[PDB]
Amino acid sequence: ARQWQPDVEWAEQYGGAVMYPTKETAHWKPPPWNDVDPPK
Amino acid sequence: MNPIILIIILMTVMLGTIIVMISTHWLLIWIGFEMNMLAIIPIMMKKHNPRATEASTKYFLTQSTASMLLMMAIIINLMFSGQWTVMKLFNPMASMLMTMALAMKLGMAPFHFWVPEVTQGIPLSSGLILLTWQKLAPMSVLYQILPSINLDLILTLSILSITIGGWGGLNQTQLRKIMAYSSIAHMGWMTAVLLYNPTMTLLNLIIYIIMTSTMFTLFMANSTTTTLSLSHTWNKAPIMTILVLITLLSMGGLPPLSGFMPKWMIIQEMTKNDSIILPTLMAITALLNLYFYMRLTYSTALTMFPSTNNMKMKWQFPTTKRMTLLPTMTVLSTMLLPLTPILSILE
Amino acid sequence: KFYIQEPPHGSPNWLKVGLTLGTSAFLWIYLIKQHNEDVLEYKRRNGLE
Amino acid sequence: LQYGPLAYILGEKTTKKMTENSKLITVDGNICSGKSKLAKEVAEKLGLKHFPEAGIHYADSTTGDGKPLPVRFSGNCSLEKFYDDPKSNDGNSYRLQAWLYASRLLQYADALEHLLSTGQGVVLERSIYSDFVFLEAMYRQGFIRKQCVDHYNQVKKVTVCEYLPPHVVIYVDVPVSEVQSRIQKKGNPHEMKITSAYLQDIENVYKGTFLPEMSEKCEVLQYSAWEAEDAEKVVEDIQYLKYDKGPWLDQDDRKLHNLRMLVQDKLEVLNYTSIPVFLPEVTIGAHQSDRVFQEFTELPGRKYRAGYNEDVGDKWIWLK
Amino acid sequence: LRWQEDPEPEDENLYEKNPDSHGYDKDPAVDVWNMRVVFFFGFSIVLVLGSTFVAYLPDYRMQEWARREAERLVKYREAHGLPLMESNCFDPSKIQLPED
Amino acid sequence: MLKYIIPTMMLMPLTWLSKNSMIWINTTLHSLLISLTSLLLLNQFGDNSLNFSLTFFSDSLSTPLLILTMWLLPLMLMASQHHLSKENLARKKLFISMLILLQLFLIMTFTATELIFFYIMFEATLVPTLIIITRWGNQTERLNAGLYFLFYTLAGSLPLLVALIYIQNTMGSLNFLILQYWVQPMPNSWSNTFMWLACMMAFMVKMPLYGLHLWLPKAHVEAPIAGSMVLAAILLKLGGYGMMRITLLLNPITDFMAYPFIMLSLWGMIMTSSICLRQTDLKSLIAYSSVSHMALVIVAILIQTPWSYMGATALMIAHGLTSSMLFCLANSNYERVHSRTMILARGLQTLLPLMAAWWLLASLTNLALPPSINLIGELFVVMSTFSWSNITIILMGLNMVITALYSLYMLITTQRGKHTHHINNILPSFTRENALMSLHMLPLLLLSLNPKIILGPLY
Amino acid sequence: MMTGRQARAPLQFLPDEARSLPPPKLTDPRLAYIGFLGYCSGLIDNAIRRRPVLSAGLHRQFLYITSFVFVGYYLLKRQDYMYAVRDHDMFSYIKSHPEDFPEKDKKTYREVFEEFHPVR
Ligand SMILES: CCCCCCCCCCCCCCCCCC(=O)OC[C@H](COP(=O)([O-])OC[C@H](O)COP(=O)([O-])OC[C@H](COC(=O)CCCCCCCCCCCCCCCCC)OC(=O)CCCCCCCCCCCCCCCCC)OC(=O)CCCCCCCCCCCCCCCCC
Ligand SMILES: CCCCCCCCCCCCCCCCCC(=O)OC[C@H](COP(=O)([O-])OCC[N+](C)(C)C)OC(=O)CCCCCCCCCCCCCCCCC
Ligand SMILES: CCCCCCCCCCCCCCCCCC(=O)OC[C@H](COP(=O)([O-])OCC[N+](C)(C)C)OC(=O)CCCCCCCCCCCCCCCCC
Ligand SMILES: CCCCCCCCCCCCCCCCCC(=O)OC[C@H](COP(=O)(O)OCCN)OC(=O)CCCCCCCCCCCCCCCCC
Ligand SMILES: Nc1ncnc2c1ncn2[C@@H]1O[C@H](COP(=O)(O)O)[C@@H](O)[C@H]1O
Repeated sequence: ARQWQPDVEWAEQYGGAVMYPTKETAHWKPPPWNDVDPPK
Repeated sequence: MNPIILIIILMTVMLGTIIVMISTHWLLIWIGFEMNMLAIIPIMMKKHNPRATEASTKYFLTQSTASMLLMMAIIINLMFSGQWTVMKLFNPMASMLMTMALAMKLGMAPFHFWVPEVTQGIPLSSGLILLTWQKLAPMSVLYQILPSINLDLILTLSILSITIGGWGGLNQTQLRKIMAYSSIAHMGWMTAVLLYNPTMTLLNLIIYIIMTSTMFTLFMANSTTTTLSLSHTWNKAPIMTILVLITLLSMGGLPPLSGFMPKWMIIQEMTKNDSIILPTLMAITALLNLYFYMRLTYSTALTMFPSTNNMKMKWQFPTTKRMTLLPTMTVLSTMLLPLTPILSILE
Repeated sequence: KFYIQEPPHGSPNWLKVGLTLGTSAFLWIYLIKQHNEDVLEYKRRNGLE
Repeated sequence: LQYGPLAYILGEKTTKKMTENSKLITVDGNICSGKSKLAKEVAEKLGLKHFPEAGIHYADSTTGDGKPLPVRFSGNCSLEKFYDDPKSNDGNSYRLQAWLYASRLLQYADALEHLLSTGQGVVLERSIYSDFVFLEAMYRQGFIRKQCVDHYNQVKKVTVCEYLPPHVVIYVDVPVSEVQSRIQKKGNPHEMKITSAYLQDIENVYKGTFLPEMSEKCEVLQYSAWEAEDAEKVVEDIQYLKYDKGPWLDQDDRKLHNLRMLVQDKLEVLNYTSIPVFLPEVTIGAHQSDRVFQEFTELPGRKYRAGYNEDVGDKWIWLK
Repeated sequence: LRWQEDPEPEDENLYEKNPDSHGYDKDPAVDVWNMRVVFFFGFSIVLVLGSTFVAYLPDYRMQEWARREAERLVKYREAHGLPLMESNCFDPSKIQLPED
Repeated sequence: MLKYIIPTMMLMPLTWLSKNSMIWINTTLHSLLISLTSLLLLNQFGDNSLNFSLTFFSDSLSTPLLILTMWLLPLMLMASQHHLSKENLARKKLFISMLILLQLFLIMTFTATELIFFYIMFEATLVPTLIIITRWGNQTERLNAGLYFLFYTLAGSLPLLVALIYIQNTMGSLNFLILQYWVQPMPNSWSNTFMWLACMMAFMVKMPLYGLHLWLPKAHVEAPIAGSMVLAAILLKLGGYGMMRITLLLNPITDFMAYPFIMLSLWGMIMTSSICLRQTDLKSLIAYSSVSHMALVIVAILIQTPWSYMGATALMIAHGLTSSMLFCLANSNYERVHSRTMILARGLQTLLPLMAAWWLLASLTNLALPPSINLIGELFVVMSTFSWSNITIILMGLNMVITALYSLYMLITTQRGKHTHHINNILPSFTRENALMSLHMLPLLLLSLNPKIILGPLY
Repeated sequence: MMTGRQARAPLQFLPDEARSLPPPKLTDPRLAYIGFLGYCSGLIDNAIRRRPVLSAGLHRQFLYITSFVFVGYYLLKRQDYMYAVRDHDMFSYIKSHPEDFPEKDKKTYREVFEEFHPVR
């Protein structure tokens, strides 16, 4: 009855490394938050 | 970084761009590009993480290859003309090599393969320096050699840049890669009007630098590097959602906004020269840029994505950031279209 | 007294207010002087007096 | 503003005031270790500034009038409902833990800001380096999920890497039976519902994970219950330390300048506490966030910036 | 319990807390004055004075004039033996045709 | 026209400097004053348009669209103040500002003497409309509605920009007053064929054409009520206004290039009307009726006879009032049952009798009951298309059957039959709602007394 | 286009011949719009720093307005100069090349034959 605003199911579409995940772009995890990688 | 060293390195980046802009000799153009690259590499490695080192390596390799092709074009001009004046080139081979070199330095497609990588790897401030200030020296040299630029080459580079920069940003959720494919499409727009009216090239460059500086200043003021973190801005500073709304609708080329100003004028100069198909394809292909801009406005301004609990702490703290010229650039990037005949000052 | 800490903007920075008003007054008087000089030079170069 | 790169250029080096009194000291211990006076006692011997332990309302105490805001504006959580219903459906446990981690991050930023601006050392109680032991005790007791631990580890991984450890970490050995005796003598009816296994897990993550990884990057001082009653012995052991471990020794003016430029900006400190990881304990939906944000704006002294509020008595707004 | 959320509120009735409601605002004084504003500047000003304005338009697009002028011109060319209208709009003397 | 642009602009401080309870009253009052002032545009002459300046003029085509535009704004403010009652004050002022800015763009879209200023205002009307639909819409599909609304429009209009700049470079001016006297015949060539398509497809999208109409039943049902009223009442008529301006330049190629676009309309008004026989959603039924009625305006512009233009402009004004009233009535049920399903709430003449009288009058003006200006426009289009081809009366007359068969079906499904037992929040009609219905219907009925002011530049 | 004009006198924002032109009025609506841009910048500046938008920083809003009017006055001077240069070079090129611009003999519509295309 109120206005629709996006939920977690809608908002997790924009959280991947890409927007349209294909077979090649499937192992791509999103980058780190401070963009700093472990030193390995 | 030590701030004296940061001041000296940024003044050296500026000095390299100015040495390209003011000099009448080809060796000094090349020295200015070398100084610009050499000084901007520590701006990219300001944070010392592997992504900045990777971005700096890719940027060094692309810009060094471009500067090699630039100096070969300069030496072939020296052979076929016996002189060094920065003007038209006296050989189509040197013209092709210098157009390739400047297209690599701009990151125009199909040499575009470094701009999303390098732009994602580096911070937002150095990404702003990359996408705005580094688009001034090759556009100077392109403004100076346009009697010798091959028409088919610069138009192929331009429309290929517009198409690839349109399709690239649709698959992105990272804001820096969005701004990088936006850069590719806009450099295609600038170089397509280069041989017809280079005043429109300078107009598109200035309006683009205003809008891109607005968007990076909004990203830095909100501390957002992804789409999904930009989507929390309504719960923290809701005026910033309005500013990114008006600036992203401006960057898509929508009237009555100032980002409609270059595009229209470019079409206005390409239909005079009996080219109807090419600015039509360019305008229709700019709808892809508009589509991922509209995606960012949906996630940020027009809807309200769910936030977290810890945002309640950030309600109690204001921004102490230097949002330098952000209201000025926000006004200039949105409300400048009634001042459209100001472009005559760029003649 | 309300705030538990003294804010950075509790008192107006009177040096910065003085610089702001002085700069704005200088730009207005220089603009009006420039415009009067420009209309006088137009009327001199075209004899429209 | 007050500090920036121009102040660093014009001579304000932050090791010109770094004296031997500039020691960041964090006192740790179990739930009723009796450290709560001990830290203050250290702060009345060494001449240091005591910060109390960050509750839910520490950010309320640093901003505005300093009074605690209502809990729907700060926290959206309760320690007493965690003591009553730890396995609750609304996810109060990890929501309380995430808010307390953000509050301790803010307190540690305030501590480093005082230490690097004034040169006076700060005595903290349970800093961010010791906040994870309550998370791990809650996870061993099954109060939270593994996704909550992963969210905490991501936030900690991207926030604690930019800070320094304390110079001195003081730990107080109090056994579980003595903790329970002091809880029963405390009189708090919610705090008496703490299980024995939760206290034992706090002590285990202390002695097995916290102190063996902090003994390399700072100097532990592990006391028992009776010898922590005498503050003179503890301060005498502090004053005769040989500060040689940890990354405080290789800190020049430039690194501490970069740290001070990070630390004084509180929205950059709290930048990664609200990462877009949609976890049901901490994700507040759109309409509730809009409602609580618009109710927060209507509070006195919260509608504008901290010197621009006519309803609390700010004058000369038209010249600010 | 996914995405912590305010429950969806009930449908509020303006007649319960105000049985004299006009439907404009929950404040009854604002409601009655919004009703008076809508009815006065909507019906007493736009509709009544607008219908009076459109009813007395000064010869809208000259359609009365065009009749009255026609009542002159027919009366000029009935009496002088002229036809009431020529098939040519313009004088055929002042038109050069393309030769053939 | 600067006596109308500046009051519309001054509605921005009037909505942003008001008290927190007076912002609907002040904007309604002063927009009703602007609507009363809009009648000074009726200084029209039988030979010359009312030419104010180098920038703005108003003939007898733009004048009814302007009076309808400046009249629609208080009506949108009355419709929109109920479902934005719990709204934040700042977002409430932003919504009122988008309506004010949209009115400001429309009233100098219709008066733009020069065609690229017409293009800039014509495509500037997207952004407040886009923000209204995608921000103050109700459901999930308002974002897809905004995307379809934006990208059919710009796909149609970005060739229009290139075509107008071609006319600017070839003729020398896009002044419509100069182009009445410097118009050259556009010959038969492929260059002139795609010239015609670039000049027409933008307006074919915004009318909408059948086949390109797919943006509209998404953009009408997902908009809020002020958005639905402005898309129904005005924003479809930008296409008709632009066609009636731009077909001056497109002769004589139109006489063989309008053939595919008449068929698509003459069959498409059969199809969309047929769609209205089976629509479960009431607001979608009103949307497909809007497509069905604007197909006649497309036919009437493309056959370009005088009776067709007179019927098309009368039909545009009449359909604007009627469809705006129909969306307001559908909103009056949606504010009580909170669902747009037409079979949900039935028998509503037993519960809301006066509102059922408003439903009856709006349904009669939908089915073109004489002597309403709906029937005047409908009838004159049918006359001119019988002059075009005598067989078209079949496709006309069959449509006038089906237009009745959903106008009364909507009346019988919503208002008649046995009422729904399990729905009991059916409140009596508010004075705001009955005032809104009367401010739609009473001008629509008074225009039957004097239709000559809504019959275009060639009455 | 006009790049060879401003090459004998380089980096002159306003040349000497630009003083032979009437300057923009201070009530120029273009200049009033640039001042309105300055006021909108002042409002956005008070908005993003969460000041009261109309009341706080009237000196700062006034320096925004003053700075935009001051820059925009010279920008309008250079704009009007460059369009006057465009027209001067146009007219001098038409005058110096009469063979490229023949005087057209505008025939009246009694000799001009246009094909009538009936709309029926
Ligand atoms: C410039 C000055 C002009 C002055 C004259 C006015 C000119 C026309 C203006 C509009 C007239 C109609 C307005 C009333 C209907 C709407 C309200 C309503 O529900 O009424 C029921 C209600 C009485 O019912 P109730 O028992 O109290 O309770 C209601 C029931 O619960 C529930 O109600 P119900 O079920 O009992 O009633 C439903 C029933 C349903 O009955 C029908 O639908 C059957 C009638 C229509 C079909 C058959 C006739 C077709 C046309 C032929 C007649 C016209 C041409 C004749 C000329 C010769 C041949 C060419 O409605 C009627 O009988 C209404 C009679 C009038 C119908 C007019 C045609 C509307 C049909 C759709 C369009 C048709 C083509 C356009 C016609 C345009 C005429 C100008 O009426 C009122 O309370 C009247 C209030 C005041 C109305 C003022 C109207 C004028 C306002 C203009 C203001 C500005 C100018 C100043 C002049 C002011 C004059 C006083
Ligand atoms: C315009 C485009 C936008 C559309 C929306 C507009 C919204 C803004 C609204 C502004 C105000 C309204 C504008 C339109 C005004 C229309 C009215 C108008 O001007 O009329 C002029 C016409 C003018 O008639 P006229 O043109 O023949 O008069 C000659 C002109 N004068 C007056 C100068 C000599 O008014 C009338 O016809 C009035 C006649 C008398 C009143 C009505 C009598 C009939 C009533 C019923 C009698 C019985 C019939 C059978 C009934 C059976 C039951 C149903
Ligand atoms: C809404 C969805 C469908 C959209 C359809 C839009 C209209 C369809 C046709 C558009 C054509 C492009 C604009 C034409 C402008 C004509 C200007 C002019 O005078 O041209 C003469 C000129 C002729 O050249 P000239 O006139 O300069 O030459 C000098 C004169 N002569 C000929 C004597 C030498 O035409 C052209 O140059 C090309 C015209 C055709 C263009 C073909 C490319 C575009 C193909 C169609 C694209 C349609 C939209 C695609 C997007 C769909 C959705 C994603
Ligand atoms: C045809 C040739 C035309 C030549 C025109 C030349 C005009 C001037 C130069 C314009 C070129 C682009 C300028 C911007 C380059 C980037 C500057 C930059 O990155 O500065 C760093 C700084 C970072 O901010 P901070 O938050 O402190 O950083 C945290 C740690 N990094 O700050 C920032 O990142 C904030 C942004 C500061 C600069 C933005 C404002 C200047 C450019 C916008 C247009 C201004 C209008 C006047 C000029 C118009 C033409 C561009
Ligand atoms: N991260 C945490 N999670 C749950 N409770 C905590 C946390 N940190 C501190 N506390 C509580 O804070 C109180 C500290 O005890 P005291 O020594 O009296 O300050 C005890 O009730 C602890 O359980």
